[PDB]
Amino acid sequence: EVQLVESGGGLVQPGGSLRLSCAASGFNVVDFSLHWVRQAPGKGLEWVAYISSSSGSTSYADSVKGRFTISADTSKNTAYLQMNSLRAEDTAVYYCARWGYWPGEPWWKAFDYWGQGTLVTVSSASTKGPSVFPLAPSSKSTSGGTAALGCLVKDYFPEPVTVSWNSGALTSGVHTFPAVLQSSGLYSLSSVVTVPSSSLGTQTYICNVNHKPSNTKVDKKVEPK
Amino acid sequence: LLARAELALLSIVFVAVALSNGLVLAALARRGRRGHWAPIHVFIGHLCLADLAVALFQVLPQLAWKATDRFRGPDALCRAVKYLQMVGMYASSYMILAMTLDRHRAICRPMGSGAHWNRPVLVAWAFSLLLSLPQLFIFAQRNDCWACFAEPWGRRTYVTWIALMVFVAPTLGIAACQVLIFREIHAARRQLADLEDNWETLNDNLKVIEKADNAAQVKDALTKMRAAALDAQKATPPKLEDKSPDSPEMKDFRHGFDILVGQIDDALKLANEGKVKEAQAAAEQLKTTRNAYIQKYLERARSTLAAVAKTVRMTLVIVVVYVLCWAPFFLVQLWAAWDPEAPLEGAPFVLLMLLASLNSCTNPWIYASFSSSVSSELR
Amino acid sequence: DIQMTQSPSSLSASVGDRVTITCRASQSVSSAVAWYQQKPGKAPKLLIYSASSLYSGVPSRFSGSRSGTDFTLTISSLQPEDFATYYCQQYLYYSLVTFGQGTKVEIKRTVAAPSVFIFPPSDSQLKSGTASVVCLLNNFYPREAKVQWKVDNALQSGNSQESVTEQDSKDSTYSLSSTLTLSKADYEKHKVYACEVTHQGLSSPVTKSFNR
Ligand SMILES: Cc1ccccc1C(=O)Nc1ccc(C(=O)N2CCC[C@H](O)c3cc(Cl)ccc32)c(C)c1
Repeated sequence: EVQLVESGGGLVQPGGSLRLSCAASGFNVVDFSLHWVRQAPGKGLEWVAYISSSSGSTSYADSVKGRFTISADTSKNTAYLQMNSLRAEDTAVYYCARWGYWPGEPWWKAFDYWGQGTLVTVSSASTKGPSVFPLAPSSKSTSGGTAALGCLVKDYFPEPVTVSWNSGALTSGVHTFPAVLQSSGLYSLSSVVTVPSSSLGTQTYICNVNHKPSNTKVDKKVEPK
Repeated sequence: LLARAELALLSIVFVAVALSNGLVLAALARRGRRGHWAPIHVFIGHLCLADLAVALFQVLPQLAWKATDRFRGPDALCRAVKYLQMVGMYASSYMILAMTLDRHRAICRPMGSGAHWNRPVLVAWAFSLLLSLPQLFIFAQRNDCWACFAEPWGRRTYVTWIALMVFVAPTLGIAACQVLIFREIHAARRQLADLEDNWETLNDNLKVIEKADNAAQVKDALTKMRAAALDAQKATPPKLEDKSPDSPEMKDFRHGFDILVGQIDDALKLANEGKVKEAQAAAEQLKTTRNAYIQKYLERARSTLAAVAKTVRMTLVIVVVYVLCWAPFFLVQLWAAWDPEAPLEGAPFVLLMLLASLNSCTNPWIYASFSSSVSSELR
Repeated sequence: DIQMTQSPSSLSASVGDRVTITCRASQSVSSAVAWYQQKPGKAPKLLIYSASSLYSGVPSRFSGSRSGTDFTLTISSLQPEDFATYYCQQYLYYSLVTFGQGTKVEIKRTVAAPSVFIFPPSDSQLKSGTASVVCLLNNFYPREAKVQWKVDNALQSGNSQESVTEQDSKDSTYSLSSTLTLSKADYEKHKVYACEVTHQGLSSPVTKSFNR
């Protein structure tokens, strides 16, 4: 019944402009104040801005004061946030929360209905396909147990990337670590798999990496050492 | 002729008690005829009655040809007199317990009754009458008129039981009720202290807003005021007053604070926009509204707690005087009864008797000094 | 500005264990504190909408309490779904909203002594003009798995990037991987490489070596 949906997020460059929008269904924006709260990747929540269409009052955080502009439209029942002079630190997931007016309980229920949040990334880099580098196992993993194998993917700007083993057949002890941004502005991660050490050639494993933003699909095969 | 002292003393003390009690009762009747009858008055009056009974049954008979002697009458009169004395003792002990229980009820669990009686006092009188029945069996016209009891320790079970039921248990119950009552009163005191502190911080921050000259200080003071107002609005009245949901509070207290916080929010909006002068004007309007709304409620709340504390202090004084006056008597009687070393006796029981009667003649003065209306009536 | 600080950075707990999270405010906010629960890849969820008042749709499992300026969220019985981050918000006014640092609740387990593996750079990286020696520590529950690189038996810091995968629910363990990026010229000038792990699970620090 009550729902908030955000849109307009995407990838931009420092100093650019963006226009986030939040549409509310199930209630009236006039009867509730709409707040924009951003969360940096891996960090805590941070209130950003707020608007109240009943009186036209708006407020912003000090860290973003003078750059963002928050407005509302009652006819369409949607709040908007125009972001200008962006920077690297502005990358985050922006949620829109609803907060009732003072008299009574609607005020004590703080941010009782959020939205799914929209991702915004600020970076001067551009789309680039991911390279692949196999990580050949030890010369002879004779130690009692299982050996390790994997691959490295590097130099891709848009975060999403899919890694599969044997076309999804291999799923025992698969670990794909979170992507970490490098000093060059491009992401990079590694995928690893623990496999029986009894035989490697008889059960050859391959890694397939697909990247929708650049439409880059590549498959590689590892070899013993 | 040591009786020169003894009888004489009895006489004067008798007079005292009688007079005082009479006077107090008269005052009550006047205050019951002029239209200012009170729920506590009944208790006090009945307590006075008990005192009178004590006198009429204990120091007047003892103010005879040394009571225990010939020339009294048949065994029936002696048994009746002793029963009257014991019921008087029980009533004196238990009326204070009834008063303390009433105070506990009025301070902890606020809730028919006539104009000269009620449930607790009637219960106390009935218990006093029914628990003193044994005095008829033990006492008779044995012959002076003394009582002979069971040779196998008739004393360690009668005198000890009397002390346990008259002094030990009622006094322990009164002490427990008093400590609970004082816990409750101390609770209703820190809450009013919190409300007073919220009022003080609100006033101080309003003065700061008036004196301020920049948006930052005005906004900080407004935030402090808003937090203080929110804290104050969540201050339910103590159990010593009316029920929390009612026209006085739901309609004027909570609504008053809601309008208060609305004005604070409007001032904060003006300050955030950057118009400090509008914020100061809104703060002045806030002063006007708060003075109009909450000052009278706070003043009234500061007064009822005072009356409750005064009546509780009166009850505590009554209890303390009663214990100080009656403890030696029961202590000596129990010492004589339970102990095998009883024989030693210098006839100090007369002093204990007079000390016990001191409480009966002192209670009315205690009540008079703790009630302005009654003191004015005694004029 | 009103600042809210949560003492517990991350609490480890097992199913059925009562847990508590504490927060402190710079000023006195009149019970205007809310408690939210966020799970990975999801928006927060209002658990407690005042100092103590529970929100609709939330089990009585959670509770809140206030003491002057201290605020505490207590969970009596911890369930598998309970594991998630928790945030404390102070909402005294529209323009004075301020969240806490965040407390992460995760499953408990015994130490596991992770197995350390080392992957030397592939020859393709050398052909392309780069080197990336990787170290892998998998299947250890407790965190604080300090890893130190050594190039030619010399500590190297400031160029190693480490990523730790989320604690999987099938085994309740972690898997950390650290890559020491190096230039080709900076790579060939050195002969040996090694990694050292000082994790609690291991009785003594472990070291893996690689010869070029
Ligand atoms: C005359 C007077 C004036 C002011 C205050 C007190 C008195 C006074 O004497 N009361 C009194 C004394 C003795 C008696 C009395 O027979 N037993 C019988 C058992 C023996 C023992 O003796 C006793 C101890 C206790 Cl604890 C209670 C009652 C009594 C009675 C029934 C009343």
